Amino acid sequence: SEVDVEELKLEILCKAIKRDEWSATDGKDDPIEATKDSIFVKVLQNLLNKGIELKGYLPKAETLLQSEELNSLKTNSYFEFSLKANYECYMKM
Amino acid sequence: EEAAGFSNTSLILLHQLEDKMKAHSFFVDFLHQVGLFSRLSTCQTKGMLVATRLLLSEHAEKLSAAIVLKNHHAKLPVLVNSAIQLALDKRM
Repeated sequence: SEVDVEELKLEILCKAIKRDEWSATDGKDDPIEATKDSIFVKVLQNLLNKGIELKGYLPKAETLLQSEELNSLKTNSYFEFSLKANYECYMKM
Repeated sequence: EEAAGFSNTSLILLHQLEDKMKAHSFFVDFLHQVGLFSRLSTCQTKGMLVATRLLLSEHAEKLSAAIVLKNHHAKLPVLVNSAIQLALDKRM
């Protein structure tokens, strides 16, 4: 609580999108989030059969607080289409 | 519930529409239990005559199985034929 845990938790997940590069091909969304995608595939170690509460265990990441940092980087207009879109199949995951 | 505002642009669209055949399935069950064993205004729709409104629940179910079938088959010819259809009905 002194050194800011959840500030860094955002700093990293935001540069995890800057490297992705949100683009568009022929007027359609380009999901660059291939690394953000893969990292959220890597958090789950199938802990459903490990007896861990995996169900409801991604509220580590923030959401409204994230687009605050995206505004600082000037990148909100590019990525906010698939940030929410992928955050829907992350509430089903 | 499984109703929740899931983004339309989500890459995993198919699973989102499976959730809506389940949502329309617990919806038919929460009609069957809570009475409502009446009401039937099908009449005439698009050249089709239909005996009972309850055929429209079955008809919206059959055409929510049709959607998941052509979501299961996604390839460039069909997605081109779709983009032409959608742009003819209205702008996107």
